[PDB]
Amino acid sequence: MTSAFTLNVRLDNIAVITIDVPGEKMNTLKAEFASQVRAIIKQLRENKELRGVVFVSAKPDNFIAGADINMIGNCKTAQEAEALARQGQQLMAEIHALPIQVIAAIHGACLGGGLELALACHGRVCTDDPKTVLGLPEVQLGLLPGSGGTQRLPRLIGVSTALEMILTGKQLRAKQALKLGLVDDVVPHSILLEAAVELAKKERPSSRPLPVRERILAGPLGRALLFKMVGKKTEHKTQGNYPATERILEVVETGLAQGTSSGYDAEARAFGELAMTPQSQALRSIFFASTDVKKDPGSDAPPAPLNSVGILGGGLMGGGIAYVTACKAGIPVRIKDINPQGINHALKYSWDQLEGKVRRRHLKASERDKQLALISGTTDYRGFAHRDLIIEAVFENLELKQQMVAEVEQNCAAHTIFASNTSSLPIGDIAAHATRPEQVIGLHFFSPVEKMPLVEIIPHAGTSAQTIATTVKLAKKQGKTPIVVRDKAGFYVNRILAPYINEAIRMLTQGERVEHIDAALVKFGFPVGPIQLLDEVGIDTGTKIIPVLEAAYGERFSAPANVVSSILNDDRKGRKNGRGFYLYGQKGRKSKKQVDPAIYPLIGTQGQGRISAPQVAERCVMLMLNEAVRCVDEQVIRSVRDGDIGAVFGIGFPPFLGGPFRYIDSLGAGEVVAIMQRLATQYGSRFTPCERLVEMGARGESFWKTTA
Repeated sequence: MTSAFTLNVRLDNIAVITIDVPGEKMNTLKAEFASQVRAIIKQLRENKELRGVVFVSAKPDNFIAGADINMIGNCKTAQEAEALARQGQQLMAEIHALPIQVIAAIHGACLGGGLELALACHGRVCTDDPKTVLGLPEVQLGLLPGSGGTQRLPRLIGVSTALEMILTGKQLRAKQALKLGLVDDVVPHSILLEAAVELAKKERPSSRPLPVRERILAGPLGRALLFKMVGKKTEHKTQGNYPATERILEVVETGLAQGTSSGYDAEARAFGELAMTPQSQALRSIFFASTDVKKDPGSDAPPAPLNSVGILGGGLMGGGIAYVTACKAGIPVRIKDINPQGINHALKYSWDQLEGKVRRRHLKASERDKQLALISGTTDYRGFAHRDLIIEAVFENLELKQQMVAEVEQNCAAHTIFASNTSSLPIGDIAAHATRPEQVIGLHFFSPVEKMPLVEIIPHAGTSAQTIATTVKLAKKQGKTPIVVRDKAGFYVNRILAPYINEAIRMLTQGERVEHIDAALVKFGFPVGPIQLLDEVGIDTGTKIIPVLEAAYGERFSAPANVVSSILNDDRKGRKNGRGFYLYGQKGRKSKKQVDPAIYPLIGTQGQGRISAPQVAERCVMLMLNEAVRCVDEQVIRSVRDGDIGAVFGIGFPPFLGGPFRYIDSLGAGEVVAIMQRLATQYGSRFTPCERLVEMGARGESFWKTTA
């Protein structure tokens, strides 16, 4: 077969290394390819007439996608993972040690070890295509750049700037990469190799200058003061829950302060030990699960046409649906709302979202105006007879929704899908009177629609397999991570979140402050405390599903007696209207979030606060974990893969734990049964271990079969 790295030497005394991996659509840079590069480098120093070498992708979508993460998953111990890093560090050193000039012609994604390969080169030229992105995202997997990225990057673009790329793993477009010095020049794709061979002719590359902000911190005092500043800023964000953050600041520091060989030793040591940490094994479990979600078509049936969609109901919710289907899926969308202000809000919604991109980022306002041509709003019935799918986002009333179904069935074509955004109404009842109920399905979004990547797809008993496959294809085009959940009350996300929210409110009635509860679960790993979470979504919004959950399952979803009615009777609906819990009237830009002291008189407070922060998070998490196991036992979710994905992306479950089921397997089934059996003794039967979990605890069952 044709090798992954093909070399042909031009007659102008430069060589071109073509990187075409026939296995996958992306150059995954497998560790097995080390001998393929080592056989080529010897042929480069075969003749001294050569003047340069060029790495080109020869693939349309990416340059090098990054190191194959299956290599790490098969490492049995940290010493094997340390060897993979050293073997990678050994190859990048020999490419950099060539007497001729090595230059990378980048087009498409250049991430992970792909950027470490470009950093090992002497010059770089990338394409201005929006697909061309540069970054080191090894830390989203609980690792760090293991092929010299922590050492070559600070030496090139700037130490403080390199920390931002390594700590966050963010991608850089060609514009930002040229200014920071990561790429020497950007060039249209038509003359990329032609521009790359020119840079190879030149004897020396530019002796790059350092930015003034980096020269300001130059010196022993400034370098030690930067790491202490960054160490405190990342400790606030990660809450100390990510070991890669602490090892990155270490490896980057010692490499600058010690010998070149030592920094590479510190890097490979940190890479191998991080590969064995449970945090990285959990973060890589999300990477595998997210990849499996994109591959999963939801159904084996071919998807229906998807050339035009319409949405029923305007407002901020409808505008968010219209935004993601036109600005991400590229499908023209039309909005129907009998209230004109709902149309104005939905249209002014997408305008505000793109004007932010016009402000100091993607810009191209001509494309912004060209993007808004796909959205349209009306209060009449014109422009809907040929819509391929309808997303209903109207008031949560059963009679109103099945009335919208009849409108779609007579005013649209015979094949159009009716996708309901319902959260408390079953899909089967919406399609009860539908002439074609096989085309009625649930498509649950979470507000804000742009910030929430997870969506729930709820087919009812009579939903056709073709309808399921078409709705998930639309969700992926809209940049959403979908899970297909059964038609039961609460679905999965909001169901496992209600006792989590109820217990945080319960401790508010028992004397615990708002700051102590939210800071406890933020320390546990959640991005935002439960009290602040109920406020960002809205008080009535996050609590309206409680009655339906109590009527279908029992008293475990029961909230404190009258505190939910007492807060909504005081016009406190959260950050929407700026009343309740945390007060939002502050004027400070970075003003510390302060709670409204009047929320405690409204709530029936009885106590003085005698519960530590780990107990606070334990009481909230154990009630969520119990609901998660009940969903996978009742087949509400299709598998634990969807359950972990649904919680990490839906309710912000801490990613370093890998999801609720990875967390239970981390602690052990029988171990969490004893924990909840103890909480049930001193708090109430709502903490009773669920019926499925005691079976797993009595045996040696785990949620994910291959154990570790």
